[PDB]
Amino acid sequence: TNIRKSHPLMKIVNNAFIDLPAPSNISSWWNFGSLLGICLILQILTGLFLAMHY
Amino acid sequence: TATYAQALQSVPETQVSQLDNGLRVASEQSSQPTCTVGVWIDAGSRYESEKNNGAGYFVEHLAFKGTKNRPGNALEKEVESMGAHLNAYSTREHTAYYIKALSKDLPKAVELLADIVQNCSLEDSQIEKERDVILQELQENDTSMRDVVFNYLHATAFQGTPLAQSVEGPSENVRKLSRADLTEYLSRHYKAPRMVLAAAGGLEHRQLLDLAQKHFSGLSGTYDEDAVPTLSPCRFTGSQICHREDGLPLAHVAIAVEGPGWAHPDNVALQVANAIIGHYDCTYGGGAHLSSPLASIAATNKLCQSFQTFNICYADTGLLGAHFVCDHMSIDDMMFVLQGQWMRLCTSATESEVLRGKNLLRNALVSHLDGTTPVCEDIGRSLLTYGRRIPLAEWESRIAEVDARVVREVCSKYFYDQCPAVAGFGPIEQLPDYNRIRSGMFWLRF
Amino acid sequence: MLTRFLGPRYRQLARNWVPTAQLWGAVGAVGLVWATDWRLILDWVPYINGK
Amino acid sequence: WALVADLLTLTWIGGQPVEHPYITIGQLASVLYFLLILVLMPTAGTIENKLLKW
Amino acid sequence: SHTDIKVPDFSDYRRPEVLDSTKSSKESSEARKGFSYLVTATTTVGVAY
Amino acid sequence: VSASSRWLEGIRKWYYNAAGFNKLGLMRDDTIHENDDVKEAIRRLPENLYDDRVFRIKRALDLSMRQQILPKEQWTKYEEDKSYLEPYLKEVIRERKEREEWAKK
Amino acid sequence: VPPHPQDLEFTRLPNGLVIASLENYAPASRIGLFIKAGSRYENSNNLGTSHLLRLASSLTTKGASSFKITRGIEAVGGKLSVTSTRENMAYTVECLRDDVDILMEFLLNVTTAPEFRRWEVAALQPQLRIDKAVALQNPQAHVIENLHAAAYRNALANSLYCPDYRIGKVTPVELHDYVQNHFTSARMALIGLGVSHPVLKQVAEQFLNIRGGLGLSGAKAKYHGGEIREQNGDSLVHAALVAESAAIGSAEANAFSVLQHVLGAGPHVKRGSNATSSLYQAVAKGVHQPFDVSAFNASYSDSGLFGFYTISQAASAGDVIKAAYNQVKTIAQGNLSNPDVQAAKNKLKAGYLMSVESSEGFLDEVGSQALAAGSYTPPSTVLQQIDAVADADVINAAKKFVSGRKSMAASGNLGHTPFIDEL
Amino acid sequence: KAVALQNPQAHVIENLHAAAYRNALANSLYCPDYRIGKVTPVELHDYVQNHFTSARMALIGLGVSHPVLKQVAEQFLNIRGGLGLSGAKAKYHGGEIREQNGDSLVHAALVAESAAIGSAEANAFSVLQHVLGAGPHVKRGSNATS
Amino acid sequence: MLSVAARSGPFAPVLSATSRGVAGALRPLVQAAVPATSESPVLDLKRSVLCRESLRG
Repeated sequence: TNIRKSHPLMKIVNNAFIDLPAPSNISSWWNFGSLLGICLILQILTGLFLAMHY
Repeated sequence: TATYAQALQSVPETQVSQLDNGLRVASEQSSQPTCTVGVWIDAGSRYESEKNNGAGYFVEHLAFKGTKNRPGNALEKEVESMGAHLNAYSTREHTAYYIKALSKDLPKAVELLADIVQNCSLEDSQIEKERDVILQELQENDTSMRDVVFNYLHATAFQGTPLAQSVEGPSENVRKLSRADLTEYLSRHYKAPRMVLAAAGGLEHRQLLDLAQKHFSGLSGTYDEDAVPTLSPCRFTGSQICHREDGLPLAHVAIAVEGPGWAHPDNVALQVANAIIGHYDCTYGGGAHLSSPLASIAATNKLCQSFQTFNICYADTGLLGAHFVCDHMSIDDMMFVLQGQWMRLCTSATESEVLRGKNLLRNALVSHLDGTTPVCEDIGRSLLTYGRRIPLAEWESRIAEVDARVVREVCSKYFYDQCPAVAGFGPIEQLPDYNRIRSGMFWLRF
Repeated sequence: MLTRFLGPRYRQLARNWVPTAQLWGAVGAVGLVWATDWRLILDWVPYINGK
Repeated sequence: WALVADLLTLTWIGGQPVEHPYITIGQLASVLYFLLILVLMPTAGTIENKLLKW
Repeated sequence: SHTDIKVPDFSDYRRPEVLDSTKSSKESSEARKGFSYLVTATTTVGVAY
Repeated sequence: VSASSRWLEGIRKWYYNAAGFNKLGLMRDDTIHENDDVKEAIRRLPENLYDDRVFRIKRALDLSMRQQILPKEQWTKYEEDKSYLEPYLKEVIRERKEREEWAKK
Repeated sequence: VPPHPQDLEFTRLPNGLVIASLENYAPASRIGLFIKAGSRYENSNNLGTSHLLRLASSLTTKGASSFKITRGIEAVGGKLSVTSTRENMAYTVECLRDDVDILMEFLLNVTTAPEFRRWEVAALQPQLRIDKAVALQNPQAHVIENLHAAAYRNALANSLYCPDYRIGKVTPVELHDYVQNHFTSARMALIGLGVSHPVLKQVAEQFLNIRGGLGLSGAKAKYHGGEIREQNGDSLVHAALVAESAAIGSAEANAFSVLQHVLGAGPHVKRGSNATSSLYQAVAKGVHQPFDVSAFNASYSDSGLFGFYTISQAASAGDVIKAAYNQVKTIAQGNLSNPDVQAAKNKLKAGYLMSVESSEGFLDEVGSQALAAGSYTPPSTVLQQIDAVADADVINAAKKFVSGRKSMAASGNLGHTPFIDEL
Repeated sequence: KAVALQNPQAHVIENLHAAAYRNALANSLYCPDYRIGKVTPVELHDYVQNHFTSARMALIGLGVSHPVLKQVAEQFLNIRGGLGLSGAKAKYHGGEIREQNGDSLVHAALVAESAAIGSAEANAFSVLQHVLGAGPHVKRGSNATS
Repeated sequence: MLSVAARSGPFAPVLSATSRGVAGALRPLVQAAVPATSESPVLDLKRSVLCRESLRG
């Protein structure tokens, strides 16, 4: 059947941000989790480039 | 009204007597119109060698098939005709033949028992007919997983000892055993000082004695002397025997540590802890609310179809453990929980639960000693294994003495960090590895 | 609402684990002491006076 | 929101020198932060239950 | 017929304290455990150092 | 009975309206936080109540989504608020405490 | 030298209830409440209700929750068991004598204050299936259940086990109704072992005064006849052949009981030839290899079934059944001895005496007697009763079976099992 | 089997036949439950070998030609080594079978031995069937002629 | 001699709290494990015979 569902890697992705059952309910206050994630990679990404010189 | 305590003092004292022979004739009179009489012999399979093995079992098959005075079929005709019941059994250390009969029939009952016990007409035609029968029995016994697992458990626990052997013997012995082989076994074993004439019911001990002298007179009189061995202790090994067979639908597992044996006072406490773990079967009413954590967790998570603790006693040794039946994917969990309970009891038995276990035992004992048969069997066995008959009042006293400290002390001695004897049959892919079963026999917090 | 854990059984349970909890503290004591070479404590121990 | 506001006060204070008004008001916001969490919110909860017949 | 199943002789592998069918393994259980546990005790002590 | 009871009752009716779940068509017991005791009681509800309870909650989640509310007419009037779950929960608590007493002995 | 025994004490309260007690100075106590609530009381709209009931002896009551019933009883190492037959339900309780009060209370609660809560009942339904599966693994049970469904059109045709279509469908209201209309004073008896009459009678007058059910031990079993067949492949064919005989307690019943022992019931000797068994010898003669045969004798409040039961190889069914029948026929035709009726007599009498040797059996005999006869008959008079069976009565019993409309149930590979038509 | 037995008629007619005959015709069109999973390939081989033979066979063609059929028959359907007659012989017996259910509707069939197909008595039964009444002729009718 | 059940023959089921469930009336099987070849399970989707609450010292 469907690859997204059974591939040992995608399963994760799929069950983490694709098929995951979520409340129809959650509002803007729920966006901060993903923004924290974005803040993290951003600090990692720019932070790295800063270390190639600092 | 009469208290429980008082009620124990009311139980008539078992009467003992000895013939100038070695035959101990013991009885317990009651007012019943019925009774049970019999011979308990210190003959088993723990007494046999690798080639005699199956001997006693073979003799039982011949026992009621003809004596010298009562040929081929007459003995039955007599028992049946008076409405009596003739039965027999053999374990690894004991052999019995007993009759259930109307009290007045006590005379003939005994006269018959004696005849069977001494004049066994092992006629070739029959010794031959019995071999196709015993062979058949083995074939059916093979379908009883439970019987197979305890045989396996013995086989490994007692590796290299006679106690390793099964009662019925191996098929090769069943087909090769000679009359000479049987004759020898009887003479070596069925002799006065190793057998007890027991009875329970409406009889007077005098009567019993009269009869013991009347029909059992003339065994070890001009006998005793040379060729009478003692039993050598049996080494317990602590190992595993896994018979893997995915064709069966439920797995049987039997684990045990080495027990002390018959005479050890430690048995009472061991029996109380067992009672706390108890048993379970899928038809038990009350699952989740059961007292035993094993049973309750077992029932709630459907971790098995049944389980039972046990304490099999042999002279100086024994098997102490539990047996269970479960689905292929539950063996691990079941093992974990069972072990968890032993450990818990070893390290932290609470006081309340020990009273339950005690109460369970008093109820089991008293409930078991109900009716002539069980009592006669208790007289006969007790004399063979205690030399005395232990009055309920004393067992109560012994039970009474157990409290929590005793439980966690006595359980620790036998269970804590000891090597189990493990026997597995069925779809046992998930039966834990021995190392891991052994690791579950102690715990790192303690 | 820790009253759920207050009764005879629980009291028996606590006594049963006392020797164990005591011994586990003996292990942690010596454990830190030895691992930091506790000058203060170790001076009392015969043969471990490496000064 | 008192808790939020009280943190905003704490932010403000921490950005000011340890002098005049600021000391004692800074010490007030402190006790408050702890009173609001350790005692006022738990109590309000019990009262709101009581008010619902719960 | 499952009664023909005897456990193979292990004498070839058994510790000397457990060679006799005549005698209890209880007597030497301590010593046998003693031995193997001392081995791990010492190891941990080594790794610790 | 008198002014006194009415005052407490009206203080209660006031909080109720302020709590504001009734605006979402909910009922007091619908807002109860689900724990072990609560899960079991929800489980013991008979078919009808359990069905109604799910639809109520669905109506609300749906509203809380688009952040709308029910017309005033359809709010759930105090008084008219059925504590359907209460008796079940009380019995579930009453059962547990019995095990808990038993566990002390 | 035991003390002289007590006498059983018996009392009929004017409301119908019976009380019986014996003070065996036993260390344990046995209390049982017997009720005419057996499966024959179910009707076509509520089958299996008394099974589910039989299984709910520990659901919550008023004044005792499930958990308490379980923990309370195991705390003293007591037992609570419920046992049924097509006529009675029998709740028995056991424990050491210092604990009868707590066990008596629990008993009263299970039998008189059951709550049957929706969710506890729902949780319990699957147990019917487990319970039935475990029983039906003995071929006899399906057979005897078919035997009865074939023999009667009524009441006694009901089975001890819930029909499969009813598993999961019995309702708490049906349980309430079954108890209300069957667990009443006039259909009840309270038997005590190790307790005292005044305590029993006190308990009875305080808690067992309930009346508002129905009356007689009958809808009335209509005997019908006909047979039921279940193809199987079990290697062994199981079969039972029966006719209407006599109601329990009537004098004809003891004739059947004796006939049963002439023909032959269970074995008396471990692995014997069964020399004194007319049936086993008669089949032996014409059949050489695996088989068992036994006379069968069920007796109820208003009817009874008598015949025999055979287990044989799929190909020997016909021969085993035919020979077995012919042997009864022989006794019906008058070819019965005197030392035979005597031996049978001695097997019956001794068997009875042995049957009430333990407490479990004494209490059950006493309980059932109380329920079927409203009295207690001592062993000496039962022996006298058997003793009054005459050779011709036994011959007549045999005669009645031969000429009466038959009932057969059989399961296995039936390819060689006769139809009735062909007997 | 589950799909067929969901029409009450099927269990009924299967019981009808098991009750009416002691033989052959008593067998059901569907496998007994105890046999599900137990029929063997050798049994299938044997069933075909002793029943799928020339003398127990007929080859019907629609839209084909006689010579092609007959050619096919003579080339591939010349197999004989089974049994012979259309019978072990159905012994009629009688008696009845009852299945408790709770279906709101009770389904029942009452029958007696009648006539073998093709015999003249069979057409009498066939006509009797229409006098008494078989299926409906009109969508939602009173069934006046029944 | 009432007690239809133990008058050996008809069926009697027993449900229990501590002990295992029973089915146990009268018919053969007894003189059948003798003319052998009588298997039986070894605990197939099952229970357990002889049952418990019978011990010793």
